[PDB]
Amino acid sequence: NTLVKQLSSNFGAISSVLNDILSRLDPPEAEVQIDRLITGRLQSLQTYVT
Amino acid sequence: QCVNLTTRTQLPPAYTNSFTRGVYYPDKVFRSSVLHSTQDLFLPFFSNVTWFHAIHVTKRFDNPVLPFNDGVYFASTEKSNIIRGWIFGTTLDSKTQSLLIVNNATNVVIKVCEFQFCNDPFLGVYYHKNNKSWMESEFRVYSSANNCTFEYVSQPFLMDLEGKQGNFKNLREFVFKNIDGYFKIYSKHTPINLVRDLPQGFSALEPLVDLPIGINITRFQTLLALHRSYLTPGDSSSGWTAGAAAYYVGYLQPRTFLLKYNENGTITDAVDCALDPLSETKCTLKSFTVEKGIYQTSNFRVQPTESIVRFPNITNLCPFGEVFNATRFASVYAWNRKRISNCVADYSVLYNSASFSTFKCYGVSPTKLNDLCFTNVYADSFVIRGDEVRQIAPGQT
Amino acid sequence: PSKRSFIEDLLFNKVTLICAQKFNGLTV
Amino acid sequence: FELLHAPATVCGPKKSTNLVKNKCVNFNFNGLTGTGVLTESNKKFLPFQQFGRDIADTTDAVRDPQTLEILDITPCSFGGVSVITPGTNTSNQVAVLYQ
Amino acid sequence: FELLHAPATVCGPKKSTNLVKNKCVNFNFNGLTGTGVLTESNKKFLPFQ
Repeated sequence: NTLVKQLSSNFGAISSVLNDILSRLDPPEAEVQIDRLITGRLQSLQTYVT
Repeated sequence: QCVNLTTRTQLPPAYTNSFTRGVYYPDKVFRSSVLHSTQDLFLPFFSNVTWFHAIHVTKRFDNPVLPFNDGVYFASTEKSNIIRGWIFGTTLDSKTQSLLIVNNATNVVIKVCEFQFCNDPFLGVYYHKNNKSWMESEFRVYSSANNCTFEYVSQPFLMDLEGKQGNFKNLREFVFKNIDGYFKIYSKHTPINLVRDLPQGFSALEPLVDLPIGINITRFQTLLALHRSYLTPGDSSSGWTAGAAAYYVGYLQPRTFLLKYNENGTITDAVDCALDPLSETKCTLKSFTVEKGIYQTSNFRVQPTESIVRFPNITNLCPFGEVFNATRFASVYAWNRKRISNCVADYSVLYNSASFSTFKCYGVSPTKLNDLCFTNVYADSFVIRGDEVRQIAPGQT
Repeated sequence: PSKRSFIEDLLFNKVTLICAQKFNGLTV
Repeated sequence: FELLHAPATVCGPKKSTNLVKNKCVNFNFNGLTGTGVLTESNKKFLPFQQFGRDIADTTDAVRDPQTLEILDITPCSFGGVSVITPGTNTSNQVAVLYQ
Repeated sequence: FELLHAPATVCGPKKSTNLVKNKCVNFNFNGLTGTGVLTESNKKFLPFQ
């Protein structure tokens, strides 16, 4: 249940849905928002396996 | 212009199959006793390509215009080097930068000019009786040259270019690619001895010479040669002989192959990574020897087929006459609130009536406004001094 | 009807979202 | 303007297509896109409510703003690939096994 | 002097120095810039790599 709640957190962004950011920000400018969602999930996955 | 060849019978081409062909060196790094795989254009194994026949020994001579894509695997089995040169370009009418690489019997003329290509360009040699030698006499490639950007002359050599009877003896495989303007050439010779089909042996293409140019190749055409012996009058209607010649046309695909390097550093084996379920195991484990056991690969995801669009029907329109381009707005301290709702609002129709100066959308792209719906749109019309433009911004104070 | 005894059936009742978690990568 | 805070009533210049069921095609309701199978519904929904979240915080049922019909959302991405081979020394055949 | 988007083929000569080994210094052999001791080898490479 901990990994499920990680999909709703923004981790310092504006949206937690990958289908929502692409429909509002251009690719050359949305790279700063997608990286925050990928980095925020790598810590939860690394901690879960640990 | 050139002459119009008559009595040309059209025959439906066949479809052959490649057997472990289209493997070259993706990088210039020497490897030995180590498996490596990168991302480069190669030819998939067991692929169906179009085989064009031009056997005349009849009356078969066709040279269509094929478009240049990502990697062109060209291979032909000539009985005595029948295929001469090739042409490259877009419109082929002395308008852009056309690439003319012709392989003659004395020098390989490689010039990058603006040649005027005719209708059906071809080559024609004559065979005399006193001296008995195949010399070039009918040159129908271009009419004149105007501007040029690159010129290269190869080393002088000795070649007769025979055109008598026999079977296939030589095999020259060329890989025409154009990545970021660089035109790479991969030539390799392989002695063969057959009459048709294609050898199923493994070969490795070696690079010839790289031309650091910057042209746009769109379409290409393979030029052949004709044989004018003493038995034929030599006319360009019925006294021409194309000879037993055939060329293969193959397009490279962005695939990944597992290159194998022995103690000498030569590629002698290649296994695909996305073709057969058995071939995906050796590429995943990075080992040609697979033991007994269960292994996991990728996942099974079903791709969608259609895409429906669902939006409520609105038969209204937002009044853009009183909001944009009016005659007088409110002040900076007493701004008027405009309620824009229950209407269709579009940003593209705001350029035919007025011209905007600084049109910037913060937090959302201007081209992504129609995809996402709007909720509670409020317009704040106010006229301020030009010195306050740099201050009104979500990030400036 | 099963290949278990009465003691094994009593201990099974003492120790007591299926497809929703599998839609993210949680494969059991 | 706000983003995703009230029933759709403004939006922009966008048309509409037909509705297909029992298919895993891409949908687009209230601007929010997604991918899933749209079938029948048997739950209860209030007239002033549009979206809906479960325990995983995912839109499982969105109301059609065109016909006011509740359609469930279920993606078909549910499977796996697993190849089992006895070995290259014996034969040259495998066994495609799905998860 | 006019520069466009095409790859320029007219640059300029580069001053080449000498070759010294038996030391752990820095060297640059066409693109690759490594720092190590240059020793003799018995294997050969390819005439295009």
